[PDB]
Amino acid sequence: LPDEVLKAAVDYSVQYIPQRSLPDKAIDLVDVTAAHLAAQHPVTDVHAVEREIETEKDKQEKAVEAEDFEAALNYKTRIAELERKIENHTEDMKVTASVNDVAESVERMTGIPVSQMGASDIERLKDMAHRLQDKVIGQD
Amino acid sequence: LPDEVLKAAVDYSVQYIPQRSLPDKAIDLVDVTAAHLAAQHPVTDVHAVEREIETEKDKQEKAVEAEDFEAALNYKTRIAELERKIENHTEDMKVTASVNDVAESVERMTGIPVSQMGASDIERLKDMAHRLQDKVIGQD
Repeated sequence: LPDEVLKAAVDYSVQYIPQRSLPDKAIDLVDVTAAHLAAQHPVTDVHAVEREIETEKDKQEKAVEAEDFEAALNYKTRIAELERKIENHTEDMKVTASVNDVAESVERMTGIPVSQMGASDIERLKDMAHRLQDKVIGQD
Repeated sequence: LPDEVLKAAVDYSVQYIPQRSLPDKAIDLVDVTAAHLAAQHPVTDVHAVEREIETEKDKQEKAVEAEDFEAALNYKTRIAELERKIENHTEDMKVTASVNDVAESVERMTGIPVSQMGASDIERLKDMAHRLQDKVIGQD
């Protein structure tokens, strides 16, 4: 969550939050951002290796009771590799929103068509009046 | 306890046992024979290796808890040799009386000077009379 995301979490959102709860709205945007970014990796089969380890460890415990330590060492050898495989899955699951994607979160869960924005402290002040009359039927 | 010892346990001993308990006297002679033959090997330090095994096994149990199975295998390797050393001590402790030594047991725990014997069913019948007069003072 770099600085431009933290700033965008309030500087972009303050325009569309009439609530007293704004100071904690930045949490909701990064929370829902991670929730939507988490749609990329909900299906990593980390447990496919863990279930293999629990099997190989269960054999290891039996190789030990039989005092078969060539077999027991071979299993500790494989599991160590298997454990390193699981821990390395984290590196394939970096969660990185663009600040534009964080700004788009403001529309996704609000339904307010504002993806065109913006640095819009002044832009809305002057253009929303013109934006209105484009849809008005009557006096200007 | 070969056949000549079993025969000697009664055939030699019947001459000097006025007891009703003769049929089980052969047990006493082979029992005391082993007791006297056991004076050759009362000091084998079989436990000197067993105490080494209990140490190496105690390390082995710790090598296993640490999952150090190069060390654990090395200890199972040494103990196996150490266990074979103990079991092979039995072969250096064969217990073999001569039938003459079994016959000498009849004197050792009785105190009756008869090592010169013998096949003496008839020898005593004829010679004990002559053996007497050699120690007599008087008429023949």
